[PDB]
Formats: sequence, C-alpha cells, structure tokens
Amino acid sequence: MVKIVTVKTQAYQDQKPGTSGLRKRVKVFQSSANYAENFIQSIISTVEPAQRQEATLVVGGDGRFYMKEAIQLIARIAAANGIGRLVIGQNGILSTPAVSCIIRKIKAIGGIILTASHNPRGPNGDFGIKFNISNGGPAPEAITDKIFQISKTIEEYAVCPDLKVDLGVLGKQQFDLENKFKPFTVEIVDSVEAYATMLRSIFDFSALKELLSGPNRLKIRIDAMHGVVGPYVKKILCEELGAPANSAVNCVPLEDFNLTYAADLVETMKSGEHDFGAAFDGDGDRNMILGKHGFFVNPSDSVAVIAANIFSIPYFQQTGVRGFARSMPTSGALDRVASATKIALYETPTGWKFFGNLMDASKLSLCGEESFGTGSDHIREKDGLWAVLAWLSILATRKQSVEDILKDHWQKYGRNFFTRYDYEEVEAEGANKMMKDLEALMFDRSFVGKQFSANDKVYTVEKADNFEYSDPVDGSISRNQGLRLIFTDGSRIVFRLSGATIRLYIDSYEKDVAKINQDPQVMLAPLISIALKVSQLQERTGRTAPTVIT
Ligand SMILES: [Mg+2]
Repeated sequence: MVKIVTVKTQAYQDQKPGTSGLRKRVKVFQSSANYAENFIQSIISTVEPAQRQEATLVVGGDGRFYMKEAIQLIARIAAANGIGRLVIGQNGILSTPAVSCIIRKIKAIGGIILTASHNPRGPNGDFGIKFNISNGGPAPEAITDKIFQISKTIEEYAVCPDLKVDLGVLGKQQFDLENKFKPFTVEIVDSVEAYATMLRSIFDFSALKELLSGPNRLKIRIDAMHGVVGPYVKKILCEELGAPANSAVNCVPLEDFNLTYAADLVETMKSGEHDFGAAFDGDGDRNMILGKHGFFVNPSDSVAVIAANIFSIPYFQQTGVRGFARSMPTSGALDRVASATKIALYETPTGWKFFGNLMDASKLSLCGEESFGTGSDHIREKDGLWAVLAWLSILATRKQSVEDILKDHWQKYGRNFFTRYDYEEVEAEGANKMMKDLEALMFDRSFVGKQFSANDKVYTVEKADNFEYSDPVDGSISRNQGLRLIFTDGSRIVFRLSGATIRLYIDSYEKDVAKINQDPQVMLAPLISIALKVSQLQERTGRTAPTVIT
C-alpha cells in the first residue's frame, strides 16, 4: 500500500522560525518548490527517530488560504517519517489556544499550527508555520535554532505522495505504510470540544448562562473578525451559554480577510444597544474589551480589573493565585492591584517564553500585555476567548456596567493613563541614532534627579536604564529590552525599537479623583512632550506625529 519516497531537496537559507513561527508570503510557499516540505521535515527531524512511533503531534490552523493544503503536506511527511499519530481539528481548524489545550490534555510531543496571527489572508497574502512543544507552548530558541540549522543544510525528506486525509469527517483514519508494521493514525477531532470542555471547567457556565439569556440579560456583540475564534464563539457563547445568535458577528473563518481594526465593532457598540463588546485576532490569542457606548478598556487596565476580581473565577478559587506578570511596556495598573495583596508581580521583556517559564515554575497565574494579550496558566499560549469569559464572569458577580467597573477600579487603585505611539517605517539609521543618543544621555551621572516641568505638573527622574532581565528559570539574560525613564510619581516613559518601527509607551499615574476621569490624551500630553523633547525623535526621524495611537 502507501509507499514512502525520499525526495532530494535543495535547501533554503531564510527559514528562520522565530517566536511566532516562520511567516512568508503564500506565493513563496507555492512558487518556491519544496519550501514547506523542507521546513516540515526540519521540524520533524528534531524528534529523535526512536521516539516517533509513540509520538502524537497536534495540527490545525486559523482557516486562511493554503492551510488545508499545508496540513496535507504535514500528514504525508509525518507518516513517512514515522510519527505515529496526528490529531487534527475538523476541517483543519484549531485556534492557537485550542492547540495548546489539546497538546497538554493528550500529552502530545507538540503541535504544528498553521497561522499568521494578524496578517492578511489569501492568494496574495501571508502564511505561517508555527511549532509548539510538549508543554503546549511555543518552541524555545534552542529548538527553533536547531530547526533553522537543519533547514539550511537539508538535502532530502520523506513523504507519502499518495496519502490524503479527509479533514471533514470525525474519527480515526489509519494508513498502512509500505514496509512498515504499525499504521499511521490520524484522528480528526471536533474543533471546539476539548477547548470548550476546558473552559466549562474553568468558569461557572451556569452563572454565565444566567447572565446571557432571559429578562434583563447582558446584551453582547462578539466580533471574531473572520478569524479562527468564530466557531468557538458560536458553540460556546451562543449554543451552550444561551447568548442570542446575533451576538456573534463574522464568526465564519474565511480564507481571505489595533483600535482601528475593530472599527466595525466600535461603531456597533457606540449605538448604545449593547452592554459589552469584544473582538479577537487571527488565531485567538488576543482580545479587545469594550463597554456600553463604546467605552474602551485598554489591555493594560483589563488584566488589572481581572486581577482585582480574580476570585469570581472558579479556577482561581481552586488553584489559588501563584503570581502576576506583565511585559515591561505594559502600564503599571496591575502592579497597583498586586501591591494590595501578598502576591508577586513580575515584569518581563515582551515575549511569551518569559510567562511560560514562570508558569512552569508555579509562580505565575495571571498575565497580560498592552498589545491586547491576556492569559493564565490554564494553557501556555495567550487566550482571547478565555479573557472574554473572565470579564463576563466578573460582570455577573459585580452586576455593574463595564464603565462603572473601571471607574470603581480607578477610584480604588488610582488610574494609570496609558497610550502607545507607533512610528512605522522610520529610517533605521535615524532611529538607532535616536536610541543610542537617548541611552547615552540617560546613562549620565546627573540624569537621575533631573526634573521636567509640564508645567504645573513636575516629573522627577527616579531611574533610567536599558531594561535587562535575568530569567529565573532558564538563566538567560535578555539585554537592551527598552529605554525606561522612570519617574517618582510612578509614571514612566518607555522607548523600544523593532524599514523600522519605534514604539513609545507612556504611563501616567493619577490618584486624584478629580483627575481620573479626564481624557487620556489630555492627561498624557505633558509626558508625551517630555518624551519627544528628550529623545529628539522628530529631529532624528523627521516624524511630526505617530503613525498610530493606541
Ligand atoms: Mg494572535
């Protein structure tokens, strides 16, 4: 039956798998012969031969064009290489938090996820291949380094050319490989079930069911933006929890699609009909939270509100709260909440690996970042739909509007006004000059102490550095992670680099009750001015304005 053939291949040189996997244009995975084949083989060749027959890999993607074709490739190469089994979501569909869930539930060696996050879908669009390891999280640098090494010097791979998988039908498919003994096994599983079952156990589905249907039900609008979370929204929020069907918009994943991307949802909330709104990104690991009339809960505040009401979530009632965490550029809203408890607050460089490590050491329960990310140690990826059900949980217990909840939070903890300026496609030379100069300035002896007037408001430098982080688990040192100007009132200016892109984060703390409900862009203006003056950004880049304000 099913023959195994060796295909001589010519290696590529730009297959570096990053933190979110390998992302290229789809016309590359199609014009470039054996481009995908090479990489899938490289990933699989990191699994020792002796461990393959007993191994299971989870496979799924975000619905984008070329996904199903890709999953077919993976099966043909997994089989010919001796991987014993694939678990694949029906139709190829699995959200990234669903994959993390399933890897951990069935103890797979890892998974291959076909997504490209927020990136455009279609023939003239992007496609990405991401590898996760046995703890359900993204492959660390050491693994992705080996895949890259293998890919650059690869000379052959193995495939089952004639092997096809019916992704439409539930159940176990088997394949008799020529000159093998044990069969290749594919399990097509319901896209939503294992994940929904996890959520069912985390949250009080009875309470949420009550909240979302009947007399004075909470009216909600959930925008999956034609991404992967769609089916998860329909099966859980509507079908199981009883939210009316029109609660769910764009919940059909399509093969071709910040604060301006959910412009649709914002307009809808702005009518004043709904009490709560939410949107998700491509693969389900990010979330935007909205209140009546379009009230914007910024991601930094959102993890803080969740932290402050965390015990209205059954999961945390039972497992307890092992720690809090945020990325360094996220606002210090969370810190104010952690400060009123006995629970540690870790501040990490941007990146998942840092959270995952603290989680794996039983030191982190809740984590968030300013880039629309919220998560917990229930899995090892960020979880957008989970964040929404945490909020609904909080709403059902608090019984107040979303805006009244933030107002109460700000009155208790003070407010951390936050914004992020993006400057996109700036000339690298100018930006790097800007960073190198600003750091040199900051590093001077008589810089700590230096004052800056708004005026009226006066800020004083408490600390200024290029953020470093020793990871308490892997021991790694992460250097040059962002310029931080830290002020004595608990306000911060942060610069990061990533043509090029500058990110300016501004975090202004206000405790005054007559100041906490003012317009953020007005309250932030003095620190923004200070930021631009000290960095000489307009002078170094030519930009009189950011590309995007969040
Ligand atoms: Mg994402």
